[PDB]
Amino acid sequence: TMSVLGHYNNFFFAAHLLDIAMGFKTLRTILSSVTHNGKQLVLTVGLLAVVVYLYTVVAFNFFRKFYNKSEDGDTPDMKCDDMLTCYMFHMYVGVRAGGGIGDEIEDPAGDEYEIYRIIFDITFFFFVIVILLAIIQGLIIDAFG
Amino acid sequence: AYQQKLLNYFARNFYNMRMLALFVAFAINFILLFYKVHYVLEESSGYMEPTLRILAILHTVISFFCIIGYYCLKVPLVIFKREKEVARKLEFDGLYITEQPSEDDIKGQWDRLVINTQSFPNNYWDKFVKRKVMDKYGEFYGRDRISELLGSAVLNSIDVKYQMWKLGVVFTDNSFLYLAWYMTMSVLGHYNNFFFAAHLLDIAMGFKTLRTILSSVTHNGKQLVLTVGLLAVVVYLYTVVAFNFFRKFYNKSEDGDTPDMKCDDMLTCYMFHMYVGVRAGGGIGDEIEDPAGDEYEIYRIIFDITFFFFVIVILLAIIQGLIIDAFGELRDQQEQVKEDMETKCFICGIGNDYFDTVPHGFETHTLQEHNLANYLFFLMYLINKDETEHTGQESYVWKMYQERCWEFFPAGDCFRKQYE
Amino acid sequence: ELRDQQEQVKEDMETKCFICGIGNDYFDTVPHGFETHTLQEHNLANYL
Amino acid sequence: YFEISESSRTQWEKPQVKESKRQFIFDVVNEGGEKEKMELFVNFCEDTIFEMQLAAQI
Ligand SMILES: [Ca+2]
Ligand SMILES: [Zn+2]
Ligand SMILES: [Zn+2]
Repeated sequence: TMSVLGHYNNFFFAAHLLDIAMGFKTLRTILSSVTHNGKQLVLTVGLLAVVVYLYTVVAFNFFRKFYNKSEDGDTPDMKCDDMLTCYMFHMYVGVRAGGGIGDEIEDPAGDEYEIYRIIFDITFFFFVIVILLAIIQGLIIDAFG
Repeated sequence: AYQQKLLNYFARNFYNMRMLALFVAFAINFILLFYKVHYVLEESSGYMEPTLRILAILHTVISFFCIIGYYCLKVPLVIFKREKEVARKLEFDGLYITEQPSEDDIKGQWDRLVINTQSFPNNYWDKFVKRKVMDKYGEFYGRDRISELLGSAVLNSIDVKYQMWKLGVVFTDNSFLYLAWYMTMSVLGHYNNFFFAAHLLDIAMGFKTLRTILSSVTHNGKQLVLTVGLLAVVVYLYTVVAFNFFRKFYNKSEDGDTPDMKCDDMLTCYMFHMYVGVRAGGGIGDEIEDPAGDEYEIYRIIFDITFFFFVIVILLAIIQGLIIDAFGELRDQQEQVKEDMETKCFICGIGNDYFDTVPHGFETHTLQEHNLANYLFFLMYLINKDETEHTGQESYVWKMYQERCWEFFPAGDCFRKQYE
Repeated sequence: ELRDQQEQVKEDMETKCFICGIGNDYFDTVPHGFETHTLQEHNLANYL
Repeated sequence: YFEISESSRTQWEKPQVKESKRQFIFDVVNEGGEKEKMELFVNFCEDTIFEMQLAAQI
């Protein structure tokens, strides 16, 4: 069925290159080294989305003023206190960030909420660090041995 | 008693009642992202936030009766073992006879008050050890020094201090308190739902499949905090040299015409470092006043670089054994059941060679000759067996049991070994 | 390796003796014996 | 030999208490004195039987 319609339109005739999966049997060692494991895998990310869903609401309650996609406010300056996008901002940006979340906030200099912001990135930083690594590493190593 | 009859019904129905409690809390905290003075809107139905006013009430009462079944499920069990303990204890050592527990060990020290309860051994069916030790040990002493030591209208007719003793035992369960925490988490987040989401913590005790993961680090965490405890101080070392020698390379400033900011005040340069340079990742040579021509630059050149590894070689060597060397032990420990379960017996503990010298035997040898839970069934039976109508054997191991001795057990010396 | 080396004490400390270095089979052929065999028959610091 | 009553088997079969046996097993292949291994095992027998007495009245 992949043969027919991608032949009928070759913006979709490339995924016959999926068949390398059952291709070199040498490779199937690699996918089996995780496809045996994947029952445990989805739980990890299933944990992951909710702790940031925890982690979003406090700033949505207490730091929402530190949330500008804005260009200097004279623009149609944008906050993150609407229906449900602040969180979707976080997982799009802060997970794809890598370099912490103290790289995209409204950068502080003088608040006392800054103190609570100071701690905010930092425990988030490990919960970038200590979460995703401990997801993937046993998934890449403890799966292997 | 219909209520008590109904009380058994929630004793019957706990874990299903347990499991649905989270199934509230999803759609609770699903629509808690459906917020916007704090506005909430509607999208499909007619009365949504009215049904929120249903559910937060509805979750909380669900968070009630589950613990009450648990209050009649586990609490009588765990009160029993503590009750089983002291009756086994005071016969075996007589600490209130002799030792009188020390300035530590609050447990029996909590039970320093239960020992003079008159309805004492409620759920351990051997009331006579309240007086048998008065015959055993209290022989050596005065009877009265041990008898004062030992022994509607419902408002006045209970073992009053016993239940008062009982509570200090039941609060020493975490899970009860964890449920009591969950109930306290039920109230106030219902009272304000900017704080009714952390019922979603209960996934931690949720899928038991997940508890493998947290145990793979919560076993380890005693070593974990030392690492970061090292981490904060070496940068606290590392900050002061630039605070002595590079403090001019520390601008949060916008071109100096601004209120240009240094890092040579009371204590913030360091707090700058750990906020930025740890959350940086890409070294510290990404945020300094970038050099081109100093000779202090040479000392700055080395400065990021040994810091770079002490970003690299520190944090990785923190987390990696924490994510991997923590793991393979649990890979090992789940292996580790699969040896004696396969190789030897449990009871005679011998090996697979001997009982599969006979074809197919070792399975059956573990299912006839040792078949462990048979002994459980056995020990029920002799308990319900008359002492007077014991057999020789039923007398024998009873007496063995009555002194808690266990030398009757076929230790490593099983049957067919001495036969032919 | 350090996970191994801290394992590595827990073999001869369990399996064999230190002194006669034999095994757990022989001195727990007798019930409960190998502990006592390591606490009477070999009980190392006695020698000290 | 002896008798095994049927009702206690009906109390025995629960994967709740079977799992308590399992974690008990994994606990006792780990730490515990052997000369007291069967001791603590005995105490485990006692409480689990008492549990089945609890499960009886349900
Ligand atoms: Ca008789
Ligand atoms: Zn056996
Ligand atoms: Zn020796």
